Amino acid sequence: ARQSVPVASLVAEFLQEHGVDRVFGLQGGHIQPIWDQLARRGVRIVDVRDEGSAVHMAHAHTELTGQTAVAMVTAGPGVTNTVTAVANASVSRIPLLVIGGCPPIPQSNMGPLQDIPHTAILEPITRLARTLRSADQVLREFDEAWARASGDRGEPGPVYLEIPTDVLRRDVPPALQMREHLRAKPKRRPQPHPDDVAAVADLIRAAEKPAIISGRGARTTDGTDLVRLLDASGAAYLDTQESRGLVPDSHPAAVGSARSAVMRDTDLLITVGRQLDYQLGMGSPAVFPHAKVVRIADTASELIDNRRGEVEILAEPGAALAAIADALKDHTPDTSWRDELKAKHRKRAEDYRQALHSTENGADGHIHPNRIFGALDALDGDVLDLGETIMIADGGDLLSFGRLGITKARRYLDAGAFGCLGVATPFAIGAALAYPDRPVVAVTGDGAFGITATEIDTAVRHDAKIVVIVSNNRAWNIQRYDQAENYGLVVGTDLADSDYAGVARAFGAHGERVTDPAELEGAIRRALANAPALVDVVTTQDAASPDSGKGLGFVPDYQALTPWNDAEVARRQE
Amino acid sequence: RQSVPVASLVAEFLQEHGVDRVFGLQGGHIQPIWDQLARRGVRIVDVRDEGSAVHMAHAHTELTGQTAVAMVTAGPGVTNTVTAVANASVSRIPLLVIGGCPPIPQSNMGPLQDIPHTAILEPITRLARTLRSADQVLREFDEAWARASGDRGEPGPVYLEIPTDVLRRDVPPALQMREHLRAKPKRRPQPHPDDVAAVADLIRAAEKPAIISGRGARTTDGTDLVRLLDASGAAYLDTQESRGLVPDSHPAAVGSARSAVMRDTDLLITVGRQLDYQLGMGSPAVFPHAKVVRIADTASELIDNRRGEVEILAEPGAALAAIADALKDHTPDTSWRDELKAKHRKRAEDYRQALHSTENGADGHIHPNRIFGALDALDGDVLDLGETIMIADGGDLLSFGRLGITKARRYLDAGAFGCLGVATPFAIGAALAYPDRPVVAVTGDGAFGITATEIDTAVRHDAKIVVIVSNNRAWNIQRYDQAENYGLVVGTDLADSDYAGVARAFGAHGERVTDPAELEGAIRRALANAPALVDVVTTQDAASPDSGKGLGFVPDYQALTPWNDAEVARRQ
Amino acid sequence: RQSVPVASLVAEFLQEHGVDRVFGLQGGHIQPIWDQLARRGVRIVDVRDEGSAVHMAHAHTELTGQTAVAMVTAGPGVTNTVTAVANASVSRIPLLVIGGCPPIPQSNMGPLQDIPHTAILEPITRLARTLRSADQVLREFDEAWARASGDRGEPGPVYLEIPTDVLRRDVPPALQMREHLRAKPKRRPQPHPDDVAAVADLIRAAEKPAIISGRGARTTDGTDLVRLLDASGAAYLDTQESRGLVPDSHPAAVGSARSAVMRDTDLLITVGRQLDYQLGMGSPAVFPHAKVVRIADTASELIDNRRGEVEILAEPGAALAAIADALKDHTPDTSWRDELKAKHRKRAEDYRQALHSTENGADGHIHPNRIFGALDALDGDVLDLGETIMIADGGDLLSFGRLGITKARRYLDAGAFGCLGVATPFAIGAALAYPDRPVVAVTGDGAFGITATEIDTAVRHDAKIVVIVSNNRAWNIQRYDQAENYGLVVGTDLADSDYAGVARAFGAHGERVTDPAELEGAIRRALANAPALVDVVTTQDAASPDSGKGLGFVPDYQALTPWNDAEVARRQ
Ligand SMILES: CC(C)(O)C(=O)SCCNC(=O)CCNC(=O)[C@H](O)C(C)(C)COP(=O)(O)OP(=O)(O)OC[C@H]1O[C@@H](n2cnc3c(N)ncnc32)[C@H](O)[C@@H]1OP(=O)(O)O
Ligand SMILES: CC(C)(O)C(=O)SCCNC(=O)CCNC(=O)[C@H](O)C(C)(C)COP(=O)(O)OP(=O)(O)OC[C@H]1O[C@@H](n2cnc3c(N)ncnc32)[C@H](O)[C@@H]1OP(=O)(O)O
Ligand SMILES: CC(C)(O)C(=O)SCCNC(=O)CCNC(=O)[C@H](O)C(C)(C)COP(=O)(O)OP(=O)(O)OC[C@H]1O[C@@H](n2cnc3c(N)ncnc32)[C@H](O)[C@@H]1OP(=O)(O)O
Ligand SMILES: Cc1ncc(Cc2csc(CCOP(=O)(O)OP(=O)(O)O)c2C)c(N)n1
Ligand SMILES: Cc1ncc(Cc2csc(CCOP(=O)(O)OP(=O)(O)O)c2C)c(N)n1
Ligand SMILES: Cc1ncc(Cc2csc(CCOP(=O)(O)OP(=O)(O)O)c2C)c(N)n1
Ligand SMILES: [Mg+2]
Ligand SMILES: [Mg+2]
Ligand SMILES: [Mg+2]
Ligand SMILES: [Mg+2]
Ligand SMILES: [Mg+2]
Repeated sequence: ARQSVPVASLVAEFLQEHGVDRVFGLQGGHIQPIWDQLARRGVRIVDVRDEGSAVHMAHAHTELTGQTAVAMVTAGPGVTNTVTAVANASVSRIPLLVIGGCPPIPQSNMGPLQDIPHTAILEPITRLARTLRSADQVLREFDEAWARASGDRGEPGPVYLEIPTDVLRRDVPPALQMREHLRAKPKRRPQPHPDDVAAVADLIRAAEKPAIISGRGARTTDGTDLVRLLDASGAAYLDTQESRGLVPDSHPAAVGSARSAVMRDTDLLITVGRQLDYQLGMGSPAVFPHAKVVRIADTASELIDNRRGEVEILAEPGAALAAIADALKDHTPDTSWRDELKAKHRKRAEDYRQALHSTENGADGHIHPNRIFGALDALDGDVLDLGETIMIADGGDLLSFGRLGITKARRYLDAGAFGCLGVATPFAIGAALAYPDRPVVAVTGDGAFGITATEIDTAVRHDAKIVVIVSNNRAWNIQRYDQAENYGLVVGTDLADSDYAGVARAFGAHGERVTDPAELEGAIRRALANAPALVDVVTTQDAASPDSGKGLGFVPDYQALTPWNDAEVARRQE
Repeated sequence: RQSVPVASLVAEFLQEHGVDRVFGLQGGHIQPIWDQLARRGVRIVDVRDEGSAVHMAHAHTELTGQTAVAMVTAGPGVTNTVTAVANASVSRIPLLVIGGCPPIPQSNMGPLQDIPHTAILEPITRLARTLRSADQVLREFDEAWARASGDRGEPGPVYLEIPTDVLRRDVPPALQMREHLRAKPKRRPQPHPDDVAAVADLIRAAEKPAIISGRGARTTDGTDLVRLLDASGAAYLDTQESRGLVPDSHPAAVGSARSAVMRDTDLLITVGRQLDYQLGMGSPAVFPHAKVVRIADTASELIDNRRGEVEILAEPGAALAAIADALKDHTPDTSWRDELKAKHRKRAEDYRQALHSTENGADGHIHPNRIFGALDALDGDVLDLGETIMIADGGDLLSFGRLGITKARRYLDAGAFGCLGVATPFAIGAALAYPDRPVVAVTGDGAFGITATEIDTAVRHDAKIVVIVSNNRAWNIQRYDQAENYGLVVGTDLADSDYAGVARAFGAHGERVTDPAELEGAIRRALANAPALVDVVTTQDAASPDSGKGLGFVPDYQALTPWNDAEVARRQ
Repeated sequence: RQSVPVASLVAEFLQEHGVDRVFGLQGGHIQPIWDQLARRGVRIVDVRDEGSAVHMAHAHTELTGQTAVAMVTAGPGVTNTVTAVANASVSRIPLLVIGGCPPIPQSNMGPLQDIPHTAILEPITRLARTLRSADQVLREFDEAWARASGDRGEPGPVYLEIPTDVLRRDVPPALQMREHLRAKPKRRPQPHPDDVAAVADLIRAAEKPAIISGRGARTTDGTDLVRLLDASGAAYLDTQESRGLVPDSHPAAVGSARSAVMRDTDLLITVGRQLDYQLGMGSPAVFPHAKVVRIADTASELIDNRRGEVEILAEPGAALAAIADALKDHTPDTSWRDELKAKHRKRAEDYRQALHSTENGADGHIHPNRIFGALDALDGDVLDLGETIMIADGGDLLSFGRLGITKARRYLDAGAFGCLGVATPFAIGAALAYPDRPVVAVTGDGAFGITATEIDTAVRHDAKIVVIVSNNRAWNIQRYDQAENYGLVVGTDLADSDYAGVARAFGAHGERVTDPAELEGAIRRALANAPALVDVVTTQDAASPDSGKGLGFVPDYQALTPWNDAEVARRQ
């Protein structure tokens, strides 16, 4: 038998009933009424140093667990501190709820403390951004916003709700507190149409070099239906930064070191929960010169962008993949192309991984960042199980080296399609609190690190067992290198030889500096035994990542990378 | 003139408009402009977080009156500015943010960092545009610069972004017009004599006139304001945004009598000041006896919440001088002002003296007021507070700072927006603007963690700042609201962090203080070795004035409980 | 493929996507596209007011299921569409508006008609963009077309504009991709069997199940809906947007029992229908006994106001069929449905009979119900109402129309938006879509004055419409609220205008009727001579159902007084 209670109590209850067991945030007066109620219900409060980091932690939680996560921030600068992290979640299509404080209704437009247009600022990068002015309707609005965060009436992504403090304190009569709005809801499961399933299976049977490229929507599955389709199709398989870990490394389809060869030669590109954005050359005929196109997703955000499918399936991707696998029951696939790529991939990836253990110092006498990945690979099955480890990468050159150097991980997170520097520490904290049994390892550039370094404090106060490894090359180095190479003028891209280990120790974390690459395995072993911990690696400026070599820093007219841009320029003059 | 890329013409526009430094953080989308600024000899002050670059621009413009410039790359570079842009918008500070953005051919296709920057910033800018016509970029820059001053709006931040393909396009020489490149003077609208006369009539009829200053008054040197105070007999209050205009010894300057002035004035004259929550919305509940007059060069300081019986829209100096002239032959009645001044002398002097001996709290740690006591004791020894730029930031620390900082050439703080983390970026902007003297920033530990890594910026660019941290291991004004009013403290504690160690890790001088008697020495050594941080282990057992008045509770009608109580009584 | 201008490629995209007509009003900014459509043989239906062109597109898409297209020039051409765009957005109707806009070089310089079209339309469109990259225009068109269907949003209007310099730019052939030119099928997401089973379980447990249809059900042919009604024993209500799916004689069809069904159902099943104000917000105050199930192909008809114990997101036909199949072996309990059906037969038959003899009001003029009586009497004589598209518009006239129009192949009206003036533009779109039969639009005089000049469009394009005007010299539902509830009638009277004369002035057949016995003859002659208008001099002494229920008062919680009273009781 419900009673009359304040909006603030109902909001705390809505969240807990929807399966929220933690709220990331930073306290202010505008949200204290909710903050208090969450604590009294036993919801864990993870309080941070910068509200942006709380939204990064929510992001990591939802991406890893599939549970929509929640950040709570006060009016004015509390909300404006979230915009980068909200934009990043919007770009990556991650369900999350930001609850903001805002001034009481009587003072609207009168210059109360922190009256800025939060909803107008956030509308462009949210699925919903509202001020809730009717106490009796707050539960309803919460439940509808939660559904919109999952993608209802839009596509998956962040939502924003704010409740004027006078409304937070208003009582709601029990008759208006409806169980259907309080209760957790299951995810939607739209199913494929059998005609579209049949049509894709026909394209696969007629293709000689089918390739699957996965993304976000595939990563919401466990990968088993994806594997069933790979087996039934003979397709080669590429993942992206947002879809690592779905297919065993030894699978005959898994050809991660043959990215260019797959895109150049596939006659049937099958996207699974994946945008054809700049990360896949806009799906341009310039980059996929032979490919017919099929798109499978539970959101048209991964069906209609840049290329249209000969067939497009809007359905739960696991169901779609299983249905197509079933339709290929009596198909004997032609695997010769996939198998030739897999034979070459085995050698290229094994040679690359082996060479990580002995990469030479640069001309400045400092460690090559590849040695960090070499050291991690050497510790695998000794003091950590990389196969159970959540790996995070962030920075410029460091991030690009990380994409090749991180091959075994239960899960991978990074700067995202948005190129959001500073996610490493907040992501590692969200990851470690989600999965408390194993250290989380975040490898970051020094530039990226300076943005969220003070969250080391959060890791210590909340006991998040993270290991942060900093590639300390005294520079925004991928940028420094573009300046030097293409302008003959390096200016405002140098940083200093800062003591990041000392910063970590100043906030009560374990910290150590490494200048000798032979010390790396030991330093990372000690960091793992004493997490939360930072290893500050003095790295070379004389090292170009693959992203560096390919003009990422230059921003060409048509494509993110020079080679792809050159192919696009040729395509325009046919 | 020759044919040159948009990127060159932008660098030239800035330098010709008097820009000698740009704050920012490099990315590929803005490198073409970045390069051209460096080749022209414009100083690039590169930061650790783009938000801090916009804070630095803000401090430069507020102190110098010269519109300042931040430059950031596409996507997260622009989104990292939103708090600092909002803070400048709230404070009405002219500044230009130049963002990178993707090339035109890739619009809406998911290129790297294609988010709607202009839609995000439109609500908190005077202008937010994407510049797609190479030949018109110069024009757009000049018009945006005028709008940052308040043209077609009110003073505040503007945002311009140039797709990278447009940055690289040549402009023919005939389209590069001198009138858009050249620096422009500020506007100087003059008062109408009938409005001046009508204000002088109101002053002659008033027994207890009071002047409250703000942003617009602070754009003057104070001399015209002092002339009107002399001619009117008015009491004088400033606000956080208008400190240092009137000598402390002036018979009108009654800074410890804020409540008595608002309760009893029969003529409130606002000078370039909003009647926002900082002045009780100008409500009759807070000014129960006051007729109202408003003077400003922007209706943002004329129409908000209370209307003037007279409103003057003019350059405020000219308006103040004209009213002073019109009070030729008036003998002002100063008895109320003088009675407040006598009480003020006692109250302010006893308060400042007590700063040198404030007891430790019950937890055995330093009362933050001892930091202001130590700074007062060093005045005329190792620093001239009268020439010093002082910055305050935090919760309880900020409220204590408002009373403890009484001599400063200039004062900056969290602003009407309550923007925590401004201390370090403001101190850097201030120090590079005025390189002759250390700048002193006093901050809460909570606020400091937001922008602490900008200590690195201060060291790399040799900004002579001294940061003093009130390290009370807490968001303490919030922790205190929780404990007092909910009996539940949760998620407002921090730790006993080594902020001296953080500062030393970034190559700054650093010292920790636990004994209040060590403060003078530590501050002396910090001043001699700037950039420097003093980490003061402070008490949680200390309630600021803001704490005692319910700032943390957020009442229905007013920011503070006493004002809210008065508003509830007015409403029935 | 060859190199061709953007303007040609746009014309080709439209024709390939199945567009055989474009509604609009010519201007210089869109002439390049206008010309190319005509050269390709796409019919141009030019109108008197751009709003009407978008109304015509709306009616075309709602009736045919083919996305329709309006094209308007820059500035006032685009701003004239805003009501019709809002109406399509509220009703969730796919349509494309193509606006002109100024060339890129002149952006922000005050060129002719540079207003922010995309900012004005963003809040009421699924997409609103300015297309600045010639090679990407085709792609943008195809993606916008998909978003109009509901992709990345929900069904509704999209807006695209192309600066005139871009319209004139060539696209190389390699960039003209077949996949963007070609027509696309509608999406067909399928139900999950566990959700289908869980709905069938709820139906088996229910004693008084009721199905209420809307937009999404009306995109089907009704056969799957009738299968579920047969298998479930459910009562059936439609709404204005879902008429004609279930034969009137079906044992479930209880259209005169709306209140009894909502009061007593223990299982409300919405089929492609919002629980907006038209269904009492789905409030427990209006459905006090109902569990809720929601079925739709868009969460716009699943999450609003009430959540389902089950929600099915799927093509509604497939969902209905699957649930019918799952009710294999169920014997439904029809006693409640049958008791409503027996009462419905009497009430609806007595009501329809009474339409032929309704008395004149106290002012001696025709009761508008006689118009529906006359149409009923001509059925099977000079027109087949069962094949006729019927349109209603106005205040009291619209409410009388909801009861008086019982046979129509299809029905359109003012919509949930209450958009007065749709009658004539809807009738024109309907008539050009279905050229074999006259379309009959019944309208208030108030509503008609908004779009009356589109009679000219009907004549110039030979749309066989018959417009019947309820000429009560008033905005009468409003005049009646004023008189009853304020004792002051002011600014709601119109005059005894000659609407027949207006119609004849634009070359249409026209007749005025003052004697109710003349209605059958006048409507016969109008049908034989379409396009035609019948101007009926109607009473002000006639309260519609909407009038009696306080629609005009706007209560706090619900659109109607009785529902509002029930909501107030629920709230205490
Ligand atoms: C513009 C600026 C600088 O101001 C910014 O803001 S940048 C923002 C921060 N940076 C980012 O967010 C990065 C954005 N860029 C990208 O995400 C990528 O450049 C891309 C998605 C556009 C392209 O990535 P790739 O498709 O090239 O994928 P990678 O995983 O990086 O693969 C690189 C190469 O290594 C190869 N490879 C991968 N795993 C390997 C393995 N295990 N062993 C050996 N080789 C391996 C791979 O095949 C490929 O070689 P190739 O076939 O093209 O020759
Ligand atoms: C809501 C939350 C907590 O989540 C937030 O986000 S808060 C954001 C962070 N904080 C802020 O941004 C501050 C916001 N508040 C304010 O700016 C102020 O509370 C106020 C402007 C609204 C009110 O300030 P006052 O008018 O009280 O001004 P102060 O300079 O603080 O003076 C306080 C008292 O000390 C007095 N005083 C000033 N200088 C003195 C002196 N030198 N010696 C002695 N007394 C002195 C002054 O007269 C007054 O006493 P009284 O007259 O009312 O009795
Ligand atoms: C693009 C499209 C078609 O789709 C649209 O939407 S157009 C929208 C509807 N039309 C408009 O709103 C008109 C917009 N255009 C204009 O306003 C004008 O074209 C203009 C302002 C841009 C240019 O006007 P002018 O400066 O040429 O001024 P007018 O008063 O029209 O003068 C025309 C000529 O007559 C002359 N003139 C004026 N008064 C006269 C007099 N009394 N006797 C003799 N000659 C006279 C005048 O000097 C001038 O000749 P000249 O010196 O250029 O040779
Ligand atoms: C918030 C923001 N501002 C700028 C940029 C632009 C950028 C992308 S990569 C990069 C250099 C990163 O340096 P780091 O030290 O982390 O890595 P390394 O190259 O190994 O030295 C910058 C400045 C982005 N994406 N985000
Ligand atoms: C970005 C932002 N997030 C939250 C808040 C809300 C707030 C206002 S005051 C306060 C406490 C500040 O603690 P600090 O340690 O600096 O000061 P002290 O009381 O002396 O211990 C908070 C959290 C604001 N204004 N801005
Ligand atoms: C564009 C617009 N402006 C006002 C209104 C408000 C309204 C709703 S009903 C009504 C009266 C309609 O008078 P009409 O003469 O057509 O009907 P009748 O009652 O039979 O005499 C008005 C003015 C609406 N909905 N739309
Ligand atoms: Mg930030
Ligand atoms: Mg939005
Ligand atoms: Mg670096
Ligand atoms: Mg503190
Ligand atoms: Mg009427």
